[PDB]
Amino acid sequence: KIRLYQFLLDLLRSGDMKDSIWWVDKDKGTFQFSSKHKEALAHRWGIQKGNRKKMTYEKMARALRNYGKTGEVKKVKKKLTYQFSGEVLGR
DNA sequence: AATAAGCGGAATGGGG
DNA sequence: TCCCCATTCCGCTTA
Ligand code: NA
Repeated sequence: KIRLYQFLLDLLRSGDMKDSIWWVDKDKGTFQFSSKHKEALAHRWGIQKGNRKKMTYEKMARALRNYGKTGEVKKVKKKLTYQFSGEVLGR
């Protein structure tokens, strides 16, 4: 099954949900969610995963925080903004 | 207050 | 057994 960080990277590459997520500085790998349209993206993640409950941005961001220590995604000190690692971007 | 983002400990669930 | 990779729940903090 696809990992959350890969799902997000794939969306940014395809542009399928441009009103929910976008690059801020693509060369640096920083990206940001839409305040008003992030829940539709979270819903999509849960449906793709086949999860029992409806996915919310809160639960998706809880999973995102677990990447902080391994490094695939880190929180940036800007509203709704995160950053992929060089390793993730290179693959 | 209302609204919202951000946090993580802990319990629980996936699929090896 | 016991790690993988989350998901779900809850209470708290910060803006
Ligand atoms: Na967030």
